Amino acid sequence: TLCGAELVDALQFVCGDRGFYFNPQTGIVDECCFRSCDLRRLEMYCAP
Amino acid sequence: TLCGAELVDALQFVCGDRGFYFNPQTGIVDECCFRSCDLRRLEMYCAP
Amino acid sequence: DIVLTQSPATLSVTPGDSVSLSCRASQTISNNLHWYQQKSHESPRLLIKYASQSISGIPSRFSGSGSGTDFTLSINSVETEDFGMYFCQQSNSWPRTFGAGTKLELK
Amino acid sequence: QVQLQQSGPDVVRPGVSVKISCKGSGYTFTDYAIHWVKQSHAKSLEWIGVISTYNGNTKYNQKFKGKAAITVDKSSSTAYLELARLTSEDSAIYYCASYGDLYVMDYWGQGTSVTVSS
Amino acid sequence: EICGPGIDIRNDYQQLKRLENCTVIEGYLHILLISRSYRFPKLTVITEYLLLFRVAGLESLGDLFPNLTVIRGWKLFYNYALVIFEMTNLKDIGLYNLRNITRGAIRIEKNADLCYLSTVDWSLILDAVSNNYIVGNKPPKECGDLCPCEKTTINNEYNYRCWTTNRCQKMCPSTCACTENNECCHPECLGSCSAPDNDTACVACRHYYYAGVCVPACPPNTYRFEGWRCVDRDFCANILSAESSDSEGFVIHDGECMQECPSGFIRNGSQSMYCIPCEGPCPKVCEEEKKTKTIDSVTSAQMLQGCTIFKGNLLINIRRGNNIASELENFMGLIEVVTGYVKIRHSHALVSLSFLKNLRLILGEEQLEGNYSFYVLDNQNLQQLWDWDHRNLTIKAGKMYFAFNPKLCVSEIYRMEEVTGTKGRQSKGDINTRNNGERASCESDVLHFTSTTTSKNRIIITWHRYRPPDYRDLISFTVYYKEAPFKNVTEYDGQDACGSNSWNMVDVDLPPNKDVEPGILLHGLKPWTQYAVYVKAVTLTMVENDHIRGAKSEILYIRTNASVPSIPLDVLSASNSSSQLIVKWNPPSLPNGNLSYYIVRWQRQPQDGYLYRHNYCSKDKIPIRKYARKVFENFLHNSIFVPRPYPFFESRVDNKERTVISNLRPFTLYRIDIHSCNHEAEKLGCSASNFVFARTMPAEGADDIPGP
Amino acid sequence: FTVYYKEAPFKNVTEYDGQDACGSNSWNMVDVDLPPNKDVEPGILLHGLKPWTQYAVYVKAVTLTMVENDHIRGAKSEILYIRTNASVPSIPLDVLSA
Ligand SMILES: *[C@@H]1O[C@H](CO)[C@@H](O[C@@H]2O[C@H](CO)[C@@H](O[C@H]3O[C@H](CO)[C@@H](O[C@H]4O[C@H](CO)[C@@H](O)[C@H](O)[C@@H]4O)[C@H](O)[C@@H]3O)[C@H](O)[C@H]2NC(C)=O)[C@H](O)[C@H]1NC(C)=O
Ligand SMILES: *[C@@H]1O[C@H](CO)[C@@H](O[C@@H]2O[C@H](CO)[C@@H](O)[C@H](O)[C@H]2NC(C)=O)[C@H](O)[C@H]1NC(C)=O
Ligand SMILES: *[C@@H]1O[C@H](CO)[C@@H](O)[C@H](O)[C@H]1NC(C)=O
Ligand SMILES: *[C@@H]1O[C@H](CO)[C@@H](O)[C@H](O)[C@H]1NC(C)=O
Ligand SMILES: *[C@@H]1O[C@H](CO)[C@@H](O)[C@H](O)[C@H]1NC(C)=O
Repeated sequence: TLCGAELVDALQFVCGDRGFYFNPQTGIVDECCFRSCDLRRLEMYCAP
Repeated sequence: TLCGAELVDALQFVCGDRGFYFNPQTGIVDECCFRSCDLRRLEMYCAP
Repeated sequence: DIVLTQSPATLSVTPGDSVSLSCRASQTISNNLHWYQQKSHESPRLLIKYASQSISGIPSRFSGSGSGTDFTLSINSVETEDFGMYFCQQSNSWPRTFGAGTKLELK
Repeated sequence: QVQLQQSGPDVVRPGVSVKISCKGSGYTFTDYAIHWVKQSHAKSLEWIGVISTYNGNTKYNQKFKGKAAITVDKSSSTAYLELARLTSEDSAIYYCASYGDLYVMDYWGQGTSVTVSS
Repeated sequence: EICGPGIDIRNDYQQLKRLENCTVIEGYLHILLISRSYRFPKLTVITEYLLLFRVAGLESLGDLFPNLTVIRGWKLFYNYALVIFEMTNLKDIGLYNLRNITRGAIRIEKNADLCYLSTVDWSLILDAVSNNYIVGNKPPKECGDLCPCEKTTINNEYNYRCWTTNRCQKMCPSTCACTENNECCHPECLGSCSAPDNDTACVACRHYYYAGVCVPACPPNTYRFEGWRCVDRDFCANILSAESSDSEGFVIHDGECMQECPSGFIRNGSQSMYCIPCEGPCPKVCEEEKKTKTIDSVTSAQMLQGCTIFKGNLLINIRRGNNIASELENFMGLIEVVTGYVKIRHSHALVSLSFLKNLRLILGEEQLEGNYSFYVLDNQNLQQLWDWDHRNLTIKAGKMYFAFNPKLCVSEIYRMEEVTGTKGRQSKGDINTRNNGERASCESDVLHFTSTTTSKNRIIITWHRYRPPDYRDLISFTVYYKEAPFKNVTEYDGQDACGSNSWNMVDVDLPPNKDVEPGILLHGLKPWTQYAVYVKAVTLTMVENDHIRGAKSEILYIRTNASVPSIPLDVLSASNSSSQLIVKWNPPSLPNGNLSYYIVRWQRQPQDGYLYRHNYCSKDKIPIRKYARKVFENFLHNSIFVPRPYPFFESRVDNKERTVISNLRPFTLYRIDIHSCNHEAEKLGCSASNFVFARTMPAEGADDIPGP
Repeated sequence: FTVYYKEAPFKNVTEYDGQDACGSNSWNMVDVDLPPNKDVEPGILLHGLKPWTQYAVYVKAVTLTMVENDHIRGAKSEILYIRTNASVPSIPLDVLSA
């Protein structure tokens, strides 16, 4: 499971130059760090 | 919580010279080590 | 929602007369009724704010009244410029609703 | 010197989307909310939504939520009223109202005629 | 030029261009995940917090915001007004014009190339210097903090103060809020000054700001907006909160312009710009887009949770379900006013409408065809409405229709229209006795109890023999018993015939011998517990006479006999001083009676005999005995990334669960036995002991040599 | 009318699978009324179903007789098995590589 600075490294790797979208604190840590998430779930945190 | 060799040290201390009774593997570790147990629960593991 | 029913559908008036328009609501509204004048081939213009208080710009001929479910718009001296459609707007709750329209045509 | 200028008349076939511009001038564009009113015929004036130019939030009429979409452009001082899946009933004259508040609509735009032709 | 109410720049380096005109940023500012030269001398004030995170290429903050003077921090990011986290290539905080941070603290973390941390005296820029967090940066021993000015005391040291390698840390003289070079600003000013002691020549105003003037309190016809400026009445009449179904404009209250009325306030009617003080718990009106809310399941009723007034219509159609009476009562138990009608159709699971407790008003904006506001139909198990002589109800407009409700006695709905106030409003076919009250047993006989015998866990109770009204009727009994804390107990608390919500039911037959009367023995009951018991008769009539009678008994409250209490819970002990031991505990799990007092015992424990024998000049370890950033990274990640859609001594403690033992041998182990008695412990005997061991504090200076 | 529908993997489905009138063990029940216009026939729209899934559907009539004739009749329909249209599959689960 990805957590902390190790997580945001994979997030910047998956999105790459695409970026991250932005626009109830059960966030990505409670999704990809508390539990195991695949890279398809990570990619949905990127931009269009 | 008491566990391992730290547990059997308290068990010999509580019983002292009284001893331990003997006569489904959810034993004392799943009672006094997995969860917190008070010394009254420990004393019931001794002899009469 | 809330519906606004304006009583006189059309009013045949000659210039110089005094006329009074009506606009009744289903629910009770203390003020929050606003009148709008719209001549032909234009955009509606505000006449009276909150049932009574007027707007700087509109002539002193127009005057509003009423409270609750009954409201009145009174043109004291109807002129050749005041001929057109009239509306009342509800604004106490959501959504904002308008009246059916009172046409002030020439008699 | 307050004034609201809307887009020109539009005539489009059913099922297509369209938006209507409305540029403000003579007043602080960010200090006043912008209303939108539909006039299908001279009898029915239908308020369809407000947008707050400060924060960008909106409040729609329930009969136009799945139909309309109000946006704003702070830099250009222009609001937009998008309408998708147009049908013959939406053929109306839409007005741009502002310089007031969420309660009254002091000034109105000249209006934009939308016609849905077969 | 004000920019807000929130700037969030990320991904694109060129997206930072949105700050080209902003001199004040209303709200927070986010510069995240950024990968050339951009200068913004316009920006000077930031109302909320400033966040920087993983910005590659940026070497100093002075490259972007050189004129940033005040970070007011009106709203904080995890109690921080400035967060510089994981900033690579960043070398120094180049905010050489930063003067005052009004509220929160600072968290500068994980900047391997950041210098000039100790060269900044944060004690004159912010107030809560104790709650700052500067960890994980470039170590000051491995940097080179060099100035190209003034200095003061930092911690216990005195050293120079500089922001970067070219600019120093600017400070005001002791005579003053000052300008560029030694001239005090206005008292209402903050930071720098375009001109000395002038209201219209201030880079940032303290308190509030209006029309170019630093004003202490807002002018009379202006109100507080955000936390730095004042706006008029027409401005907040144009603001709109975040879009929702119940999203409205902003309110004016206490001279402030907030998003929603504060706790304990509600919006006034018509004049919806001000908040009126509601005295009780202010309502939570629920407005749904669908005209008639249909409750066909417990999952569908979930949307009505916590509602006080319901703007709409209620259609109850609950065929199947789980434990429903206790579930709907969680959601719909708070509904008090229904604007429209209420229809209970095909609700076979409902035996009572008691889940609609606080419902005291039904209006009638919309009524079913025929002008009906209360309409029930085909409820095969509805034995009673929620209309018992305790609840109130008022139907303002509409009629009531009752049909095909067999278990509902027709007399119960005649009693309804008395409180409802619609006695002669309905027609003759609206309430008919043909298909209603068909299987209902209204007038029933009375079963009389005969004797009760109580122990600590068993209850023997007998009632009189019951001869049925007909000779042929087969007779049986049913015992309803449940634990009731107090007496307000109704017979209807379940659902359908499966509602195991409360009453435990046991079917006992009439004894064969006519001399012995029917009774029941209850086994396995909690000692000293009040139980509600009543018996119902099962009269299976061979001749199905629709003059149904039946027999039912009175609610009898029986409490079992007291027993030995439970052991005290969680005995903790500590030693604040020598010869003293403080002990605290919790009440027992099963008190089994009224608690009277606790009996604590402490026994001296002997020192270890094995300790005295060994020679400890050979052993290496001598025995000693005793007395008595991830969580922030999770918050930063959960907010940034949004996805797209010896003898015993004995004493009695009279009241409290805490006591202090006095007069003890210092640094000596003690066994602490604690007992729990009750009112019947004089005969039964006090409870067992939950014991703990604690050692006192060492006598200071008593283990040294007492002579020459 | 009352519509009984539930997801059935295969056809051995009996109408009795619950308990009392609260047995929500299996059948989902929706009460649809007879339409006012006599030219349109009664129907129901089911929403939120799993793609490519066989559903057992049958309709029962609710005849509230004003004259309680103990010659009870009622109306009940045949068990109809209906499978929804296929859709885009889900993503593969737990991709591991070495
Ligand atoms: C369970 O607890 C129940 C109470 O919660 C017990 O019920 C109680 O039982 C006692 C004895 O059976 C009964 O009598 C009490 O009051 C009498 C009147 O004061 C008293 O008799 C007095 O007079 C006698 C001579 O006249 C004298 O010899 C005697 O010593 C007394 O001075 C009697 O002794 C006793 O004090 C209670 O009335 C009764 N209470 C209730 C509410 O029913 C029950 O027995 C307990 N059962 C078990 C199995 O433990
Ligand atoms: C920055 O300016 C603010 C202005 O409010 C100062 O806030 C003061 O805070 C203390 C403690 O809460 C109050 O007693 C004062 O009344 C506040 N000042 C005023 C003018 O009201 C804050 O101390 C300043 N910080 C620095 C480092 O100068
Ligand atoms: C900022 O000012 C420029 C003019 O220099 C203008 O084109 C732009 O729309 C303004 N706003 C933003 C957000 O850039
Ligand atoms: C009985 O009434 C009291 C006081 O209103 C309340 O605390 C208690 O919960 C009620 N009983 C039940 C079973 O709700
Ligand atoms: C139907 O029968 C098959 C074979 O006996 C069995 O696998 C299946 O579980 C049955 N259906 C149900 C609902 O039990």
